[PDB]
Amino acid sequence: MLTNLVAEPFAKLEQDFGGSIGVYAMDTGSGATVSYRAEERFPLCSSFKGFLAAAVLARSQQQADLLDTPIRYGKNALVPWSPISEKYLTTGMTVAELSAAAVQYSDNAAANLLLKELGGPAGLTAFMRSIGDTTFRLDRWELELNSAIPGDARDTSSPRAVTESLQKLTLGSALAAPQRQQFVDWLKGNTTGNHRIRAAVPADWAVGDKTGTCGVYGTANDYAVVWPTGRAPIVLAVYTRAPNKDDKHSEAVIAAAARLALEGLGVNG
Repeated sequence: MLTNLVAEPFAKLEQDFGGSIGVYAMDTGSGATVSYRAEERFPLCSSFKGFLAAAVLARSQQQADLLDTPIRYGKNALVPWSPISEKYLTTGMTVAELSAAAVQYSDNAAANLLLKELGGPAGLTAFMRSIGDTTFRLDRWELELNSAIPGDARDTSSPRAVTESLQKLTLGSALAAPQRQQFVDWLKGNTTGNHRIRAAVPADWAVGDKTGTCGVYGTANDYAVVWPTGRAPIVLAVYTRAPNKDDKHSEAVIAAAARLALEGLGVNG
């Protein structure tokens, strides 16, 4: 009834891109939604790292000393693209610092260290089940989880489930209030998403996001919570993939899909 009240040209956009685009956007005020391929599975790539940080924050509600716990690691823990943790190899970092690095720099060593704390891919999946997400699955570690193989459900979710879980964790009651705001603040501080959903969001609105880029199969994504001034926040997810292993991803297509989602919701930008 409130889904796709206004049609938008997502099909032309994905055809120009040469792949598939999945979009689910929720106006948390009215409950109106924009939905395009929203229940298809797409690879998470680095976007799981946002949910990883939320799972750590959930654990910190029962373990008050968790976030400030200092974690030492060896050179064997460094994974390609670990821009923060490589600078602290000789000192260690706290759990909170590793969480911020995973969210805000997509730091791979930090992500694997935090996965270990939670009991691996199955432990993160269990956390997502605990907030009512039956779609999300993490199966592998960095970097193997980026293979983005067509038809492979490992390490995937849907745009809809991503948006629904993001809403629960940033605006709903899945986290206690202090942890909720810390999750929001980490997302707001992301550095990797300036050319994705943020490029469609006016500079005078608050926004937090987490990107994903698999490096193959034109596969990349972003999810965000957006606070337009004077109205309720919007939660949205934009995922892409393409049929050929060497197909390139496009940041511009993600930004364009976000613009169409905001237009479909009647959110003036």
